[PDB]
Amino acid sequence: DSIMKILLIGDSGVGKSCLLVRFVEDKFNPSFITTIGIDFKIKTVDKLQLWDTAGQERFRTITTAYYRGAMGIILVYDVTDERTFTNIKQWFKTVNEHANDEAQLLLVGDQGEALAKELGIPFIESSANVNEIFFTLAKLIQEKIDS
Amino acid sequence: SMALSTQLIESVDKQSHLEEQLNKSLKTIASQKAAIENYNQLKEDYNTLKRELSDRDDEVKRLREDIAKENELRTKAEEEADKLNKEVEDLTASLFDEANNMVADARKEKYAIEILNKRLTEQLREKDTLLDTLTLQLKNLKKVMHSLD
Amino acid sequence: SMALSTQLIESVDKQSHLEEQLNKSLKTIASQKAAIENYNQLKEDYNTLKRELSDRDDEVKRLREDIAKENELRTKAEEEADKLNKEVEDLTASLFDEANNMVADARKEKYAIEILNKRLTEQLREKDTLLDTLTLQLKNLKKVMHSLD
Repeated sequence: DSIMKILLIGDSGVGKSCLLVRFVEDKFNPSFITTIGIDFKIKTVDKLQLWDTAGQERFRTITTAYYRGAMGIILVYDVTDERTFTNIKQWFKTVNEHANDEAQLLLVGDQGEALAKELGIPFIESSANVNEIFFTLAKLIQEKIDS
Repeated sequence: SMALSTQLIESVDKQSHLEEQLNKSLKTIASQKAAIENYNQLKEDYNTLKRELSDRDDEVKRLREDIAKENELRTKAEEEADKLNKEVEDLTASLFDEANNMVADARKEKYAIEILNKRLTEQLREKDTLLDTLTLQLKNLKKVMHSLD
Repeated sequence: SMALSTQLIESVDKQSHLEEQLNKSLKTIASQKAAIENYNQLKEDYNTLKRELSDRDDEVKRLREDIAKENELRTKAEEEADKLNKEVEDLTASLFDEANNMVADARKEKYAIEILNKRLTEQLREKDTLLDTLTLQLKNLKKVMHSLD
């Protein structure tokens, strides 16, 4: 048992969406987030269902269905684009009514730090390290079954 | 005959008496006229009103009915909408698992080959050096020969 | 004689035509009266109705508001599931197709190299033998070197 089903949202193309390509070593794992707006990978650490989403794509009524169950959540944006950032604001808004505000959320793209502390949530950068970025969340995700 | 004569005389006294009373009572109705005219009107209205209400009520009964169905339906809709929103979380997992693997598998079957090629490619290079060496080893003596003897 | 009767009869029929005439009006006063007595208690039962009815009106409204509202809700949910299902058919049909394609392209790419690892698994064994001959041309041209005893 012990499977931490996470849910990334706002992934930005094969540049950042590869976030799972980054989190997962498997080079034989196809990546549909490119064409199809979403993807479904799974890795093991110490299980982790990871529904990666870019938000803007037909299966919105489904990505939503992901919310009604996510244990962790990362809101992401691309740096080389002030457009993505703009969405971020909206993103958290979505995560609210639909998903659960009780489950560990997280934002990750010295400026963004601003809107970073404006939501009471951790924060990092488009580093590319990353392997430890899920270590964090997850670590806190476990620092949740303490009650 | 004095017989009837009296009668007539009497049937003319009583007659006259009536004209008197009637003249009064009929004079009283003339007083109540308007006062009653404006009671009937009310009465007419009151009645008409009594009907529209007798109708609005039938209608209210009718809507309670209709709003009761609609609810016993919005509820079922909202139901399937959810019962079938649960099954989703799963479906898509499989959809994605089989797919992913499916691909992965193929991609490995290429990788395997990919390797063997690199192998032979060099497992070749090797042999090819020995050969471009022996060929020189000979070349060099076949010169020492055509010199000495 | 057969004349004073006429006067006599008439005097009576006439007399009657008034006993009646008046007797009627007599009624049309007692009722009309009672009536003007309930003009009071009436207005009340009328005003006391000019509301009770109005009330219904208002009820009838809200009922529509409500049914409506309910029908919207039904709908949203009745079409929350339409969209979902519709959305699953897509994902499915896309996911696989793109999967299916990815898998091909490898098999295709794999088949290429699949070949080269033959055009060489060959070219290799070939030189393997073109070796021995050169390998022998030595031992042999080495003996023709051990001539002078």
